[PDB]
Amino acid sequence: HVRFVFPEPTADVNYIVMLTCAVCLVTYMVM
Amino acid sequence: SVLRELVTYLLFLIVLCILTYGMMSSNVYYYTRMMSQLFLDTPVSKTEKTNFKTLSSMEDFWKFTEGSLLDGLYWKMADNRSFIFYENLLLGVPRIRQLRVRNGSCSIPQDLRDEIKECYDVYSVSSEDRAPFGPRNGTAWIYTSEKDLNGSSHWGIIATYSGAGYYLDLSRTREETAAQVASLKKNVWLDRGTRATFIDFSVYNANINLFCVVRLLVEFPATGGVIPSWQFQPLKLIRYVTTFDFFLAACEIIFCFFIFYYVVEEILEIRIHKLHYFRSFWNCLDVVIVVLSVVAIGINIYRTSNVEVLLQFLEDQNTFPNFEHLAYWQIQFNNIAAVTVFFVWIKLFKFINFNRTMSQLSTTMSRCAKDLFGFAIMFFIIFLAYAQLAYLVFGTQVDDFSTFQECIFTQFRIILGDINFAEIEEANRVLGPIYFTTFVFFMFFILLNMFLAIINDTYSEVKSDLAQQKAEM
Ligand SMILES: *[C@@H]1O[C@H](CO)[C@@H](O)[C@H](O)[C@H]1NC(C)=O
Ligand SMILES: *[C@@H]1O[C@H](CO)[C@@H](O)[C@H](O)[C@H]1NC(C)=O
Ligand SMILES: *[C@@H]1O[C@H](CO)[C@@H](O)[C@H](O)[C@H]1NC(C)=O
Ligand SMILES: [Ca+2]
Repeated sequence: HVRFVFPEPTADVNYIVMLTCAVCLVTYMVM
Repeated sequence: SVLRELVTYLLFLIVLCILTYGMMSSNVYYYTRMMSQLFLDTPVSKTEKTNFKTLSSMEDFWKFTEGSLLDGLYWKMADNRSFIFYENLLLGVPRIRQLRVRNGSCSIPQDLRDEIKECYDVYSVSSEDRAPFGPRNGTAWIYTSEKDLNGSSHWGIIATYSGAGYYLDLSRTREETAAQVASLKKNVWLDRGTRATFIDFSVYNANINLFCVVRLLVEFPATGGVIPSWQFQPLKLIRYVTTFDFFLAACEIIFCFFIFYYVVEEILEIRIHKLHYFRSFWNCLDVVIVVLSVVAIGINIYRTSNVEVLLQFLEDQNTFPNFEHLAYWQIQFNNIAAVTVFFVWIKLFKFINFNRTMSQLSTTMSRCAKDLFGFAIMFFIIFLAYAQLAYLVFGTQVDDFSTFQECIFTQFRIILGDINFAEIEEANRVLGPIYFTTFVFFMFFILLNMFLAIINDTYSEVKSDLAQQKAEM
């Protein structure tokens, strides 16, 4: 097979992804 | 002409003030305080010192239920109604609900699966129980969906709870409700899987035509403990009873006409004249004002147009009147209207330039805003740097730094001098006093004075330019 199974079955949040994308965007905004 | 827009703005301000005076009626604060003190401050029984505000366990909840709650709800005068202060009529019957989670919705480590036989997760929609339990006969032991119950989410303190669960509608008499809650307590209703409990009811008070909707919530976190919270909201659903109500309706119509005039005046100008239009800061204030006003008008129209819950309750009065959505939208409307009033009053600065002193001060503020922003960036960076340190170091022991926004609020309260050192000091013998003293010194001795330096420099420069241009030409 199917390969796109529906994500988001819960409400908890992962901070690793948000932090790393925030850093990767701030560095571009300053560069 | 300036005079025309000035006079129309004053008329708009007058009608706004009339609306605010009308909505903020005679002392509803005393209504709310009497209800709050009756249900939140009385001890659960004649021999304990615990009230609803200081619940600490699940047995205290049962003591409160078959106890102070029934004492406050039912007042003695064929199945006669109940007047709470001999004035407030209890509408229909109260309702009690719980939200639960599922056993086995957790992950026990394999090396501990011999002295731990059950783990219940924290509350979440994808983990709530939906199966019958106990003496599965009535509605208190059978799951009911959110659509069959006419519910909605709540946003409590720990999580946001759905509008489903296991519910009971209580009775109109003390004896029957006492029997029902005794039966609920006997066949255990609240167990380790319980996550939240709600109690809901309403009163009328015909003296001043004003309903009151009462909701009491108790949250049971997965880590143990009890967290209580409450909500008393007054409403007006039968508006047109007196002449003052008709006057208020006329004023509301006038407000709608004024908003239409302002938006059409805005669109007549934005069309071709000055396509940029955004380098003024007064146009931004005007557009935000009209956006807030139209949002408030839309909310009011959507909220007062349907009162079908009240009409359905008036058919038979032995049922539960569901007024939660009306209270929610009343709170939303109040917030929107308060912010709109604040901004309308701020907009008055556009017209106070009648002499050479008002213009001087306005020019000073306008020329100072840019570098005030420039330094406020640094000020906020340092503020948040202190806040995150406080959150990480004291956030697990002090209850004043338990959440990040609470850290921000505590740091703002420290500036006013409203600090309690008796708990922060022993949270960390080192790095506790250091944080406090460095924060105080670098906030009052350094960062408060750079604002002064900047403002003082720009004001002096403005005066020097205005006095050198003048008397020399
Ligand atoms: C909960 O589930 C576990 C296994 O998943 C079982 O051993 C235990 O008896 C259950 N407890 C209850 C109260 O259902
Ligand atoms: C459940 O409801 C039925 C309805 O008749 C009643 O007879 C029964 O006693 C109830 N169960 C308990 C434990 O009271
Ligand atoms: C939900 O509203 C409908 C509409 O009248 C009503 O018939 C029904 O009884 C309500 N749900 C409950 C659980 O009372
Ligand atoms: Ca304008």
